[PDB]
Amino acid sequence: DAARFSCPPNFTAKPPASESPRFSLEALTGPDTELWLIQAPADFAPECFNGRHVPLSGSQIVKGKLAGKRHRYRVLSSCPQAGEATLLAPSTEAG
Amino acid sequence: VKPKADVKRQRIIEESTHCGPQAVRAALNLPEAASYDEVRGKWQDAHLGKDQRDFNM
Amino acid sequence: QIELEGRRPPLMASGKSLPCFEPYEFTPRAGGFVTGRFLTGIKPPEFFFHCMAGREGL
Amino acid sequence: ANTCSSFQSDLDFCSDCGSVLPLPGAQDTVTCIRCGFNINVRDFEGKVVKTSVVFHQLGT
Amino acid sequence: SRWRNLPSGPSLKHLTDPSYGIPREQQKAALQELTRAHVESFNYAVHEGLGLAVQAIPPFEFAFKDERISFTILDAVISPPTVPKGTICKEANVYPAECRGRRSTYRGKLTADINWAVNGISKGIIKQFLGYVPIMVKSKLCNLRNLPPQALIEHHEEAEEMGGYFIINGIEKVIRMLIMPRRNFPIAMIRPKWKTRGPGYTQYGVSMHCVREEHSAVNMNLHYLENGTVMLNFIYRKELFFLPLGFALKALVSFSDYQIFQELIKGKEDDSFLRNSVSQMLRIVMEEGCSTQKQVLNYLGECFRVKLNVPDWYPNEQAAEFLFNQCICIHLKSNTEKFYMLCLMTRKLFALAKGECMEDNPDSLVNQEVLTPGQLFLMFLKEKLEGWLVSIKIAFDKKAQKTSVSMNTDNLMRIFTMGIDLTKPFEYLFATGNLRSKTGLGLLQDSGLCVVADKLNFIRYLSHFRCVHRGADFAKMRTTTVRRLLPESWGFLCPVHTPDGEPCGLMNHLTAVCEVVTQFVYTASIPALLCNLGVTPIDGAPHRSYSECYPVLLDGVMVGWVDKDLAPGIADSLRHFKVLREKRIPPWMEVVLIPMTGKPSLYPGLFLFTTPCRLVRPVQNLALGKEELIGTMEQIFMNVAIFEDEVFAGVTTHQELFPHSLLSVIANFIPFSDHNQSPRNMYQCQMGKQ
Amino acid sequence: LPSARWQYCGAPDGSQRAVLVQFSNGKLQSPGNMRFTLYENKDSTNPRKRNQRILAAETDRLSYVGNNFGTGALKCNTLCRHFVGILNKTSGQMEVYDAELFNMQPLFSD
Amino acid sequence: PMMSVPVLNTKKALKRVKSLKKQLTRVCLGEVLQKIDVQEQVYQLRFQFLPHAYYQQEKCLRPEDILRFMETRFFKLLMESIKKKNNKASEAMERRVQAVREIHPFIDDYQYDTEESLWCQVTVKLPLMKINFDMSSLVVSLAHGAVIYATKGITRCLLNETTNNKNEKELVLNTEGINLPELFKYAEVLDLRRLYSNDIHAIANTYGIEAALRVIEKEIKDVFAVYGIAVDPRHLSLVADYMCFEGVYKPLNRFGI
RNA sequence: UGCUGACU
DNA sequence: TCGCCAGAGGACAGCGAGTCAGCAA
DNA sequence: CTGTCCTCTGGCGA
Repeated sequence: DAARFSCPPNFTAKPPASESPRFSLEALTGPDTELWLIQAPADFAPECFNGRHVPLSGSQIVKGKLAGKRHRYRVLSSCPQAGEATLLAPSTEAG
Repeated sequence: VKPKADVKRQRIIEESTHCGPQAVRAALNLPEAASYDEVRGKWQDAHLGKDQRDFNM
Repeated sequence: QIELEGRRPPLMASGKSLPCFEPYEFTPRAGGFVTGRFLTGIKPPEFFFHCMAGREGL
Repeated sequence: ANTCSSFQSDLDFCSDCGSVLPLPGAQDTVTCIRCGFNINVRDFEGKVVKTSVVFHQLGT
Repeated sequence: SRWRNLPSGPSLKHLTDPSYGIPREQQKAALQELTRAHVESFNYAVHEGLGLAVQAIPPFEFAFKDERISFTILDAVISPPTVPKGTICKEANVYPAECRGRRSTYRGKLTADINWAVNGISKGIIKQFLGYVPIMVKSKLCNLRNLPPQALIEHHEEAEEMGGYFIINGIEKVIRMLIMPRRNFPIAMIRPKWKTRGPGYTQYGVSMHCVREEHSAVNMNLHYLENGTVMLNFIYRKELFFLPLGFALKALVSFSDYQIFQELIKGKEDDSFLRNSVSQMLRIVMEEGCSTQKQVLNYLGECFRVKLNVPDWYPNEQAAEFLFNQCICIHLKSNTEKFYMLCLMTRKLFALAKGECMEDNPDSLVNQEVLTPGQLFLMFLKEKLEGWLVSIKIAFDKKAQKTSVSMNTDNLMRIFTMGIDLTKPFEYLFATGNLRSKTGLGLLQDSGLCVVADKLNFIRYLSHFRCVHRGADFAKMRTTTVRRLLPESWGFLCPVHTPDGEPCGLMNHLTAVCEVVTQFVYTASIPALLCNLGVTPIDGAPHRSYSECYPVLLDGVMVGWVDKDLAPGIADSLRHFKVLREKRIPPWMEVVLIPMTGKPSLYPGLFLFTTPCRLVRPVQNLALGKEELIGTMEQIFMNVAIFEDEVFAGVTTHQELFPHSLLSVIANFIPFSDHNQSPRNMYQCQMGKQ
Repeated sequence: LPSARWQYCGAPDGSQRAVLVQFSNGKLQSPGNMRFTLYENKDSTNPRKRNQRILAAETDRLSYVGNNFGTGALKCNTLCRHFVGILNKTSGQMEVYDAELFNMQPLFSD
Repeated sequence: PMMSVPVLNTKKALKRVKSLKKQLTRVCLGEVLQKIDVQEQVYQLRFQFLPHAYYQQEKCLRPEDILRFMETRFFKLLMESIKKKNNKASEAMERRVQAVREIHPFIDDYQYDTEESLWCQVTVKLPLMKINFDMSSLVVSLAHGAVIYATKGITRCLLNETTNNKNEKELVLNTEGINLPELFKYAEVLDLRRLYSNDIHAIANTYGIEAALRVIEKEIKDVFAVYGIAVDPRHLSLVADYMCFEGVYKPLNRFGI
């Protein structure tokens, strides 16, 4: 017998989102869709890059504006390394 | 020391400031010339070596 | 020419003999060759190398 | 799952050394698989080419 | 700055000035910065460090009759000196002018408020009077603080004095900065007398000297055994105990054996003797009986319970935590951080063993730090407070073991029964100089800790607050290699100022511009800034191969793995912050980046020290002209011109403030020292003090 | 060099988060047979507890558990932030979302 | 330790000495090797020896002798060390291979190199349970202290061409080891009278004690000479006569009393 | 008696 | 088949003279 | 620190 994870009494299972068709497995497996993992400093404001052209290879300095102050962010793009975080998505197939 | 004798001393001291590369190189038995950075690397290797008798050379 | 253990002054762990000298510097000055005399004193690095040798003696 | 030849893969700790044919189920969670691995672990390694050698060092 | 307004040529029109005898409005400020390391250390030791010391102080629970009693020390406070009790009249204060006339100690009152409980529902806060602790002269717990030179003359004082000393029986003991290995940094060492520690030990090992908040120090050694296995030696109460690694790693972290392994093979994931030796550490001694964190803690608890002297009603799992808290990596609060630090020290022994790294000389100032008067004072205070608790409750358990219900009537009569202790023990360390402690305080020396400061001259006196003693044990050694004046003490120790007989090379003196760090800062926003700069947290996704990455450390805590092409820019950015006082980088953080090549150079990685006992020295930062402060280890990877016209474009990152910065304070009083031979400047320094 | 136009469609209230998993013992050879269940704390009034989550993964042989709180919560979840970018190759537009990273670990009880 | 025998001053002796110097220097397996290639319980090993261009010049070695050495000494010291570890752990190619595996039960087959030691490997296997680690460590710590052949006690010779101005024609075969009898075979190449060594215990065993007295005296004199000091011979005579009083070279220390 | 300094 | 050539570590014992002072146990 | 002195210490043919 596998001791089956037992959920603590103060926790409840979160249902899937049927109102989420975006992170749906179907949407993510589309031939024109690519998934990217992004790591940033804790104080990084992603909105500062809105409309700006982030690189898909190499290293580039990208300028962002936050609260009126100009910030410049070095962006490094790479080939996924074996062992990287896997994205979980709701699947109708998985009940 | 007499002047006209410290001028020769000064010129010899000026000449002595150019005798390191040749000395070290011709002691590592490196190509006689054409290497100016291989010599620094060979000296570094001889310095971090374990035996340390190519450094005393 | 300063000589401590029968050898020139020792290098640091980074390859420089003294904070003033580039690492692995070829000039004899960087190895303890003092061209100054007590008539006209010896610059600050030569004073340090000379001090290592006088202390080795004591 | 992608852990090699000394761990449990599913679990976490490291298995014991081989004696009987079956993968030696660990003291915890004794599940077994791959009694004897397909290929013996082959290792490609050699020595250095400056001191031990009189070759590779004619000049340089 | 602090070296501006330095005279350009001497003058003689200051004597023969109409104001020669008028006492000045404020004290000199250049003479004050000499004993500054002795006073700013004590100021912390007695106010901000004492609270932290008492905060550790595990509550001393023990059994009375069939009852269990808990005693905790909530606060301890040292008061300025004062007339004993009120039995005296007309002036409560007590100024150091007396106790020199009389022959007595300038001692302040140390009192704490203990809190005793019976199971935690019955409690009362009593305020016991612990004893008397000596006080430094201008130390914030002294009566001569904040006095101008004119008011310092009506009390019979020097009008130019900087105390930095103690008056133990009117003798002015001058406890001097001893040399310690380092703090919170793993030093890889090749000592051949280590293979005698056991059957298969080798002459390789990384030592770490751990200090927590300046109140606790501990020394832990990771040894390499010939099998490829690593052992851990810890010392508790002067006894050496050897625990295989794996027992320690499994206890500290509830992680799988493969995850512990994936960590100790981070940079050498192709090597196969290592991969095989890591597995032998995890399986050979741990799959032999204990495979869950608790069983490891339980086994470790049973073997060590007898010599850790733990409470009898303690589960073995609780006795294990006691060992890890009090003996291994004192500096780190977390057990997860303590795991990552033991893993980097091992990853380093594997590189020293395979000859991929150079042994760190313990005798280079790169791998050395100083022990100030406040670290010795607090580290003795804390130990004596723990001893006081133990003795009061020895008396407790021994008196009657009798129905504490009504015995709450004599509880104070009980605590006072052993509160008669803390005074004389403290004066021994100061009047005699030698240390009587159950744990030697992570020190290695037990004598010559405090010395008489004699005012034969003001050049004998000023040299007691700038002396640095390599150690008192090295005065007895056949080999003379701790007497070599290496080129790494450039600007930090004077070449000329050394005693010229039996103490030669062992008693050094700081240059005029050198200084000890003594401030304590937050250093909490630094780990979050390093990540903005380009570091990737120890948790994962390095973005490269763990071999083309630098292991980032910040005061014992491994932030982790700045990429190899981002390490230079990160070091330069951090150096620009400290110089311009941006972010919260302390003006004195040492950003070190030991580069990595294929050669057996010192182990690579970006360190960042900000601890309170390192030596620093000013240098004019070129390219900014902003008077940076560099440390003993940070100075080995940078070019520092002395004279201008010696500055170059790519070379000469920095420049020195004055050309005579290298020489001590006394060696700067010798005229034309450049034209005399050096053994003569060493005798002049010793003759100007007689 | 190939580039993408950055857009943070992100989370409407920031209540929405994606879910990233990392296994402490390596890569799962067959992630297709795993069932993941995300658990959240019932206490929505306590700001400290309202963000506590447990991720459980069940296989035939073992269970994995990851949490964003307590010892199992690791430093990377805060010092750094994680995002997921969804790139439309045709439009060159990258949509960026907040992500939560769970470090997964095996399940056993005495 | 050292020696110094003059060279006999004859045309034949001068020619034979070159070979003599090249004959007494130690050649060790490690001084002749390029790099090993270890594969691993079936542990193979290819030695890949150096070409003769740059080591036969001053070592007097030949490849058949060197390889024969591996078959008879290294490949069995290897099993000796494997047992050292495993005791406390818990047409013509054919005859050579056959005799070699006649003597050991682990090896299978090596190789042959009919062209200047092209590829010379070996294969072993311990099939049941052995500690499979990077045994390259053992076969490298052993391929250093493994010496092809050396005169016992002599580590290197050298001919310091000139030692005299009066009769400049002198040649000396100095050595950095000490084996007196292993030079007695060259009484026609070298002058065995005039043989000198700084050992004083070896002289006292090959020539007697009255010959060690003078070596003691000359050693003390040459020690003082490097500093210009000069103690009178009448003092060293008494010291050497007292030290060698009772037939043996006795130390002047706590065990001599 | 010991620890700290100190002299040639 | 264990005696003696070899072979290992462990233990001990030495570490220049002679002076002057103070402080403290 | 380094040296001898000392005490074992199990290992192949006679």
